[PDB]
Amino acid sequence: ETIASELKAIGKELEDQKKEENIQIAKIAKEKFDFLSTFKVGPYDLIDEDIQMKIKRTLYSSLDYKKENIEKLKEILEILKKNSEHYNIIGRLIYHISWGIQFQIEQNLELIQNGVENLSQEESKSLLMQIKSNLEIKQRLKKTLNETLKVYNQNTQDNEKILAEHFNKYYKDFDTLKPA
Amino acid sequence: ETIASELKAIGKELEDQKKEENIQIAKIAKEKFDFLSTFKVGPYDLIDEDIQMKIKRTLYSSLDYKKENIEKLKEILEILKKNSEHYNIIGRLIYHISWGIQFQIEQNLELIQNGVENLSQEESKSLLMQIKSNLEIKQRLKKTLNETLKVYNQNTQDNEKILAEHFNKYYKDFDTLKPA
Repeated sequence: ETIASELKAIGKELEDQKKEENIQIAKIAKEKFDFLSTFKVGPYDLIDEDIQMKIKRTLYSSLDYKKENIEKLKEILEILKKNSEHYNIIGRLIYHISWGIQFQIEQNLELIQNGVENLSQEESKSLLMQIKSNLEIKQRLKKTLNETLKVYNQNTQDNEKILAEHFNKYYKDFDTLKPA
Repeated sequence: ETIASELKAIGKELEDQKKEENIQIAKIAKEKFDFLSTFKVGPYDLIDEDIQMKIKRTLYSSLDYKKENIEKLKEILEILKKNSEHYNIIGRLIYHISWGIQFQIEQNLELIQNGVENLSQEESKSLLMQIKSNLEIKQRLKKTLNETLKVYNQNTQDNEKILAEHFNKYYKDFDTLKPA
């Protein structure tokens, strides 16, 4: 106390975030653009529903459950998936970060659900700090995926510009063609 | 004579080219990757079978009837089609150049089929020159589409490189994320 009051309030906050994401994720599954349900890094990779749920929670939250952004992320991952050298860095985002955050959050929610009374003044202090660090990461990631989408959108746009300048250079007439 | 011998020979050559392209085009329609059959520049554009045939002859010849290249051209045109500002330059390639070449070739084949005897020494000289100029253009274009495909392949490759360096920069760990 009053860390016990702070913890119960931040626990209720996290449980609300979880309830709204459960609803928002359910609609994406019906609207049939839940790519993470079928997403494999390698080819012969097995998919666990519980692990995927946590990944969906992180990735669809950071993209504000927007179909446009969710599809664009699918496209980005599909591009990198082509080269087996990118398999590790995809896993860093999908597992270590996206699943990792939710895994820590579940553990933190459980300590609150178990009872804040069963925790010492030092344990209570650390739990509040940990929750705040995880919530900060959940935002850090959101701001990173935004930059990722900006990088992908910029490249798409640049490709159109380059193709257009090439077309205007060479296809103006018969005389603008490359020599035989 | 012997321009009459040269013309009858170059006419037979053009008729063989036409016969082999007719076969090669027929197989593309069976293997269901003949995008030009359904290709519109604008949205409400009407498609003429005879005009399209000539476009198919030029474009599928230049790409050596390769499915990979034919699909890549479809992708390039689809990208530029998004902006109405690129509608004119697409038409320069599709109609003025691709249909235009075949239209001139048909006229040249007809003058040979009509009879080289019904042509003066000056008309015979000009027809041979014209045929050679058109055959040179058919090569000029082939060497341009090759560069077009190289530009598109380079852009695709550059996009993979950029996305990879972005991923390794920001998704290495939790600490490599963008701070708030």
